[PDB]
Amino acid sequence: RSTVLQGLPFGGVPTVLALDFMCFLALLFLFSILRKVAWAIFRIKDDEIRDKCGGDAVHYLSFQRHIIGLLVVVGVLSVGIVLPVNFSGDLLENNAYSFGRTTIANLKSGNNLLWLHTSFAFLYLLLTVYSMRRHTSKMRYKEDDLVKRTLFINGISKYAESEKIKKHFEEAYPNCTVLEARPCYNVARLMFLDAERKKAERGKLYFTNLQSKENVPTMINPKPCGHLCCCVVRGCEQVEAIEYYTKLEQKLKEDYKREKEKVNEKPLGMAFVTFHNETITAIILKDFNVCKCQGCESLHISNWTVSYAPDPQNIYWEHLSIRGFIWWLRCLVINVVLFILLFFLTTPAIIITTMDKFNVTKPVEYLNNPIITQFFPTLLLWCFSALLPTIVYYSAFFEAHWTRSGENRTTMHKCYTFLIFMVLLLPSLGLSSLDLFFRWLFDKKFLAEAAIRFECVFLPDNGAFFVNYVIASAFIGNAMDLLRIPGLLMYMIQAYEFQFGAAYAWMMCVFTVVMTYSITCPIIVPFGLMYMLLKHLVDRYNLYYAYLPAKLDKKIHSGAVNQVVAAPILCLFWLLFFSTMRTGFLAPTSMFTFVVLVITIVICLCHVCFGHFKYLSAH
Repeated sequence: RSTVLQGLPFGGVPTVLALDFMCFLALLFLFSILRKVAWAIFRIKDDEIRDKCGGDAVHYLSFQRHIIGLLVVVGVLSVGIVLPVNFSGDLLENNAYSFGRTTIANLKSGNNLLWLHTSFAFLYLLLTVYSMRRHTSKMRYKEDDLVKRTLFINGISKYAESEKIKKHFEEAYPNCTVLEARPCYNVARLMFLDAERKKAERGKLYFTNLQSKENVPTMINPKPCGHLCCCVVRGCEQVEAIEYYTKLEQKLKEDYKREKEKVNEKPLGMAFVTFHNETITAIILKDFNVCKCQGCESLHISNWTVSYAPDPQNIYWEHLSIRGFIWWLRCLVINVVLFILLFFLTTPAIIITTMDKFNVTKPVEYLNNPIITQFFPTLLLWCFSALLPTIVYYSAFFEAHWTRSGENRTTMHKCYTFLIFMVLLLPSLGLSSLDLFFRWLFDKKFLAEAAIRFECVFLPDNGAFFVNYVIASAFIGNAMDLLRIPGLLMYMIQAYEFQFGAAYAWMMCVFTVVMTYSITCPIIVPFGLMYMLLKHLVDRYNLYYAYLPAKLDKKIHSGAVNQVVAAPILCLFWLLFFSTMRTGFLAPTSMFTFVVLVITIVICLCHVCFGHFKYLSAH
């Protein structure tokens, strides 16, 4: 190629931007047609959404308003200082028809402006924390004080005789009189049978209606996944409805009866104990171990662990998935299967953004096409990144959590973390390694050049698979979000709540990409800010005019706060990584970035034990 390594002209941004703009307008046209069939911006309101849809929605929109303010400050600062700074360097022998001029790759190793880059990263962390401190600390509802009157204990499974438990608690202090000490059972099996039974009665009701309307016996398929199999199947004879449900309901009824009779057995020692005067209940909790052990009735004392469970309530008939005690294996197997699917979903993105760049036996620069290697790969990646939340929620449901608040929180975090691995982590790591082995092959194929020119090593196109990604996200994702597709295309087979966890995770994946690649690719911040403004408008409209108000758990917004604090940490980590991969580990800039990261991680993990009054209020 006779000069430093080249790629697309301009990074292939204008073509994908124009085509996404055209497709975004097309999707707006289609949505307008469908809306006119049913019944700039059509309207915007403030106090109506303030009052109608509830404090939860107001809180969420306040979150995204604060993050748009954060990205405006970010964008001005970056595109004002860093972009001229990065463009001032002259490592890339200037062509000016290339993306790499704006990036961090256009900066010679040993230059002191890397200090400016890392200083900006640190200030970015500080300013994000400050902005969302101003958010969460000005409109924050307090903690609950209602149900703190009972304990959830992994107690004795021998027989869990309740009055002996009350006698023990009398020994401790008799003030907290125990109205009942109810141990749970294999309600899993019992109301699995009972839920199949209830399905049977609803089915019998609809069958009563069906053969009261038609008044004719029906030739119906009971075989699952036999919705429209009118052909003869081996051993799949279709029985008349009446004889079907009558025998099924009778069998399930007697099975449920005997099942409950043996549910009298099956201790599963997890008994609840109702208390009084929550303060003394707090004393009782303080009485128990917080793992404050060093080592070296008058019976077992170490096995009880205290907690406050009640999802509906702390009474009998508690819950269903309270089965697995040591079956983490379910959780890890589900995570591993999803992770393998995740690799197989990320791989096409890379091996479609880099087919032409594989150094062919005659590597001339006229083997490219910006459209095919930019717009299609990021469109594929965005399609997968809009399909992931559904899969993650499905898998989380099949993990069998046993606290619905816990399930929602952990599902939100899993959705965000898997989006991070599939959008930011794996593509960036893969592209960095891929370009390392590109430079190796190039500098080896050139005759006997032993020294590997680490100065000009970075992502192929110096990082433009993400500007295209964020642009495609913004346009062809807000168009779809306004179209209600992210749930309709999957559960089309009547109005619904919209899950907060999914929106938080998706908005956080995009914001994490944008804030991770501010310093090392300044041109990206305006595109992310445009994305987030359009997301704000579309969320406001969709939330107000087409969805249902409800009452979500408080701890979710704490999760959003934690995630926002997390993203600039990733920014620091990848600035460290690229400094290491460019200019060696021992270099002073890499040292100072590394020590900043270590200070940040130690102070972040210092909050769980000590209260340092500086971290942003969250989990």
